[PDB]
Amino acid sequence: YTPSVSHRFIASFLFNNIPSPLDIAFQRISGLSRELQTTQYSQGGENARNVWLAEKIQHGSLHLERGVMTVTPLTLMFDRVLRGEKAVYADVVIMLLNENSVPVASWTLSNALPVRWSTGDFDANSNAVLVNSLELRYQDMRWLGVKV
Amino acid sequence: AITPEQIAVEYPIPTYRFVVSVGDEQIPFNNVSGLDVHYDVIEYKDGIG
Repeated sequence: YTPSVSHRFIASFLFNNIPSPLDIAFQRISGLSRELQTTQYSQGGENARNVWLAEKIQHGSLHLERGVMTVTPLTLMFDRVLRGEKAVYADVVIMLLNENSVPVASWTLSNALPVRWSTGDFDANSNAVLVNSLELRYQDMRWLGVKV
Repeated sequence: AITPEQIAVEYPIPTYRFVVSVGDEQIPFNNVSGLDVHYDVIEYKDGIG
């Protein structure tokens, strides 16, 4: 029942089934969520119970943060999409690592689409690292591993 | 045997004899303190340690 910490993790991006070795270190990755959308229905003479009807499944978004660094294949893909060129997809694998760098839990995302790139403010009074914020929207999520 | 010129070269200096110049004028003072330099530290951590 021993719990797992949340400060050791790794993410890998695959472009055309080719992993990017320079895009594995990130300052923060947002949690992944799935929701089953439902609507509540009420019968005629049923005034004491509730009925919930299932519908399609909604996936969340993937947010990452990273400092300013040398141009990498992930950066080039994001720039191309946000420059008005043809949209392209990417596959992401998020892994939670243990003390031996073995992924105890892993999540795979299919057809992730870059949709937002943002950067921090230029503050003359600050003591901080300039941080890029990226967000992607994917089609499907699937988890693998011995823990979850 | 230690010669006075050796002391002026190798020995440390005491604090009680000093002269202070304020602007283009010199004023005798009794105590001067606070001449320190400080810096902040910027840290960055990532997922792979």
